[PDB]
Amino acid sequence: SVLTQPPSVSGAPGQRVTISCTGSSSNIGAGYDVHWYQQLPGTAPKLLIYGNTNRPSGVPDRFSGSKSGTSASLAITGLQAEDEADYYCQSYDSSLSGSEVVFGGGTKLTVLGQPKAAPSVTLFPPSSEELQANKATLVCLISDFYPGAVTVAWKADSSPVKAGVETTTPSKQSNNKYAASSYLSLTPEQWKSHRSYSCQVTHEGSTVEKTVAPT
Amino acid sequence: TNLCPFGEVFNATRFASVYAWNRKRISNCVADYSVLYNSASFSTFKCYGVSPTKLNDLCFTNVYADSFVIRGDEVRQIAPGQTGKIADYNYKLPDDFTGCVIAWNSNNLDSKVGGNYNYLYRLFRKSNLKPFERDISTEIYQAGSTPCNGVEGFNCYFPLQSYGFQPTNGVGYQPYRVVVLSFELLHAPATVCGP
Amino acid sequence: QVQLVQSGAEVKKPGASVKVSCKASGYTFTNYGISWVRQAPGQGLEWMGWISAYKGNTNYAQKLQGRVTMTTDTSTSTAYMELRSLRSDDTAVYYCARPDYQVLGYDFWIGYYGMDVWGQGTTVIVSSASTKGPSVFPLAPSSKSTSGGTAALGCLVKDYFPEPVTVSWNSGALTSGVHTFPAVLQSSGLYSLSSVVTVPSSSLGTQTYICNVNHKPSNTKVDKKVEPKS
Amino acid sequence: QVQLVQSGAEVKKPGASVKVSCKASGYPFTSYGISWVRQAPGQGLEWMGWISTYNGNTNYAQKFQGRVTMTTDTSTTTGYMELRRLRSDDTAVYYCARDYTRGAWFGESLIGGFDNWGQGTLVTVSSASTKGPSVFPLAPGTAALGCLVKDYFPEPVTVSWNSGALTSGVHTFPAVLQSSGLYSLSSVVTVPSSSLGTQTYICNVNHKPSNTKVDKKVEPK
Amino acid sequence: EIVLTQSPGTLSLSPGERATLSCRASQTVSSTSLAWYQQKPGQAPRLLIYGASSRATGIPDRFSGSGSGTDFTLTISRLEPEDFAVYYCQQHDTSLTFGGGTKVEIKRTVAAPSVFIFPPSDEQLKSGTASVVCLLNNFYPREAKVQWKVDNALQSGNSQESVTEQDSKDSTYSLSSTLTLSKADYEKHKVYACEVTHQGLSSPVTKSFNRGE
Ligand SMILES: *[C@@H]1O[C@H](CO)[C@@H](O[C@@H]2O[C@H](CO)[C@@H](O)[C@H](O)[C@H]2NC(C)=O)[C@H](O)[C@H]1NC(C)=O
Ligand SMILES: [Cl-]
Ligand SMILES: [Cl-]
Ligand SMILES: [Cl-]
Repeated sequence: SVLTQPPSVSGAPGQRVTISCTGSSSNIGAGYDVHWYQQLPGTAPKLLIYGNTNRPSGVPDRFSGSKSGTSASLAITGLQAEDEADYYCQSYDSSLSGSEVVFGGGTKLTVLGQPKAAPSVTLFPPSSEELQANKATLVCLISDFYPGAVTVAWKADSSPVKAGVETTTPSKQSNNKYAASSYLSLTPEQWKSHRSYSCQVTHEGSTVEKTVAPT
Repeated sequence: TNLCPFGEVFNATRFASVYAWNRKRISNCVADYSVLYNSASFSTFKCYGVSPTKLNDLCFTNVYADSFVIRGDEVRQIAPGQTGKIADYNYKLPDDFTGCVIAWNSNNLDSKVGGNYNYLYRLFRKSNLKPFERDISTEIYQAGSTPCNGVEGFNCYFPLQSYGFQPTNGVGYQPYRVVVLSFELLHAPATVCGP
Repeated sequence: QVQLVQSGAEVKKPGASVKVSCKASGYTFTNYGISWVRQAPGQGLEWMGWISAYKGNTNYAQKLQGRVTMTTDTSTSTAYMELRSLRSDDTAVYYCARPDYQVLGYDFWIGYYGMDVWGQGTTVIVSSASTKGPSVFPLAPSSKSTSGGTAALGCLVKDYFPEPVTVSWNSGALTSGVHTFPAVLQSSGLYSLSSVVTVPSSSLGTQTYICNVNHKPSNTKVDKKVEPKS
Repeated sequence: QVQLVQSGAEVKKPGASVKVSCKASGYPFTSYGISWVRQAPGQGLEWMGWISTYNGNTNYAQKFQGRVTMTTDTSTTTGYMELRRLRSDDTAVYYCARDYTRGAWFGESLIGGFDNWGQGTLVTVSSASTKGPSVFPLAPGTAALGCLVKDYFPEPVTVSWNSGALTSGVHTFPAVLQSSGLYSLSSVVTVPSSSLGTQTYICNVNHKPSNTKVDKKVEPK
Repeated sequence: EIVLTQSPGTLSLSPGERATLSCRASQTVSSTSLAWYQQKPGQAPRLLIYGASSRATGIPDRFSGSGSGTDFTLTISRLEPEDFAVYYCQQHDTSLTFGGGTKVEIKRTVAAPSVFIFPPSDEQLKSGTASVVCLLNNFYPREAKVQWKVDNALQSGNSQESVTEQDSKDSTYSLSSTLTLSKADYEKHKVYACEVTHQGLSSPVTKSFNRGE
């Protein structure tokens, strides 16, 4: 994404939160407007703010936009449960390369409806049956966390590994806490050759690490 | 027998620098606007206070054709109520504008190998232009306190800048030829009518 | 009544092309343009390009270097997006949207304006299979150092398409401690999920544990015994 | 459709003037300038100048400045080119053309050229008086014979062989202008060697300007 | 002034072949201002191309213009018989000038001229002038050299020649040359010689007669 937003923000009902949108000399800094979109899970983006500060008919005045220099901000006052959504800033980038509509990476807003809960992490090594089929999957299962925002890092011994990592978006459990999973694909040779592999889950500034080794 | 010379305006070999935008007056002639509107040539034909499909049915006392080159992403500034280097310092339309803004990509004419730098715009000015004001002055711009006394130097700038139209530019940095038609209604006989 | 209705879900092989439609109603189609925006699963919005409806003038994202063609049919008020040489990272929901900008006449420069009307989206998945039954592997019971007396065991349900898969344990006899995780969509365009159950470690010698995987789309049923390994 | 029709051929003495007309039809006359181009026999195109049909503004090539006057009659949509103080090297076909190189109304450079050219007007400038030609024989596997059509003015002459019955092997050459100011032309035919003295060969010369017709029987000796 | 130089002077090609015509400017010419014209024999010029690359109303697709700066090109992709003609470029960037023109002529096999010399007629000699005529019949290509020799003395300044247009049947040229002398000068000399240089001959060919024989 060409514009930068925080991955997640949280506030209690009634509180005020801000979501930052930072651009550059070629988009926001070149005088191009910032628009904001609200995306509920499983729905098209909805226009929330247009021309930096304007609200469409249906959008309450609890939502306000601002733009200054190379950055913009969405402020939400008196947070309500229905404001829980992904928020995208959007602008226009004019350069010698081309003229493009550009977006921020999105901000997940949580309206805190329950106490914060650390993830429970279970890490499974490859099955002997999978290794026989000349494949190897490490399975990292992450449950009972709130808010529904985590980052997952994988380690081969003590060294990070980004190759062959597939991680789900957190989704609500029955108990309204969140679940996610991460899969590391290896060759049997990689699996057998290393001392261990670790799944590291970062939640609300805390880290849960689980490690498995060839038995 | 007496056709308005829109051909001469639209088919001119060279266009004016936007800071020194060219004005032509069209009077006492039959105008065919449909041939313009339906032209495959134009990527912008945006009007204010008049519907372009109604133009062949209307009479005006005069039509003014203002023409110049800007870059693609500045065509939006050629409209009522806009801000930016072009709207503020080069060519300003009034809020009550009655006319059409017509633009086409001129990369094939106004760009060349090693870039074309013949087209100028005003980069610096102490105050915004009034509607239909033209500033062709080349006085040194004082950005500081130390007197410039007619010479470029620290915080003392030549006020005009050249566009860099290289053929490989993105569309927003490619040259666009713009014709602004003003449809004038004076308390006088109409002279410029559709067929 | 102002709406954009997009064509249905597509599954395409790598190297193939897809043509998504976007039909406008409740407004004058040719008084606005159409912008295309896509969203990879769990990822952000990404603009692809716009078309001005009256003259059909287009502007495409540099990233889609001559792979994308946008057209309109004025007579059916329909916009089309064709994407060629599909690869895994083209897997996304594809949206058409209306930049909220009209003028008397026409104008190509529609990128500056907030998009007020959006289509419902079109899922495009790039996959070598448009239906495949899962390969089920046992996840042998494991106990952490902290909770030695409790064990987690499960089944890895690998490389199936499309959704959904159902997992039961011991033909529905075991429900307490069962957690079937939402599936990941791999870059291959195939799904994988895991089902785990937490049980007493003292049970692992005596109690049989079988996961019952049903994939109705492929009419595939797999029973996998999950045994302790040493 | 668009048509430019020019006035007929002119023969003038040195120091005289000529006024060529160019009648336009099939388009809006005052929307396009008129451009004038001349072509000397066997030479390239030479631009003479431009006139606006709208405001009567003119631009002439420096070579013709003070010697040429271009005008238009709007009511008859006709352009005129007057060239004065004529000399032998003004001998040329004079063309008018519908102009789209300079604007009739605003006089600025246009993306276009000269289209819908007139058929041209031949102007011949010469001291010479009308004179009929002298016809002399050109006496011969393959043999050649002909006749020399010498010391006539002005162009043209027609040559046929056996009243046009003989076309096979015939070449009538472009005339050359002698220093005398009179024209000279050759017409030849190739025939079987054996057909000499057994077949009759007559060249038929017509010079309409002098009302001169000559039939010359070409014999071998 | 802006001088337009066209090359080559002559293009020799066959129907169905591609013709590339060059127009070079002595200074930069705006591509808006470069035009191409066709002139068929005995006809007025016709606009083909304006603005360097735009084809005029009714001009076939096989004609295309390209180039910019000082280097312009007319391409005829597949020559029709009607395309064998002279082509002129034209600029109105600064004043208005034409190129010297390029002739597109029909290519055929090299053909040597058949050469004939004609003494002056007795009838002409009476009048006090002698015209000696040399015929070069049905040769290709057009390039040919006539040299007049009188008692082996090389003549200059006293001959004129002309060439026919390419023959519509056999695609050859023919050339006539007249040596003009007074009766007095003609009757001073014996040997009248026409010497012909042409690519169809392995060396120059001389046709001659002796005065009064
Ligand atoms: C500018 O010049 C062009 C080129 O001559 C004109 O285009 C012609 O336009 C007419 C009328 O629409 C068409 O019938 C022809 O087919 C076009 N000719 C060519 C060669 O393309 C155009 O009309 C001129 N512009 C104006 C406003 O008069
Ligand atoms: Cl903007
Ligand atoms: Cl326990
Ligand atoms: Cl000149």
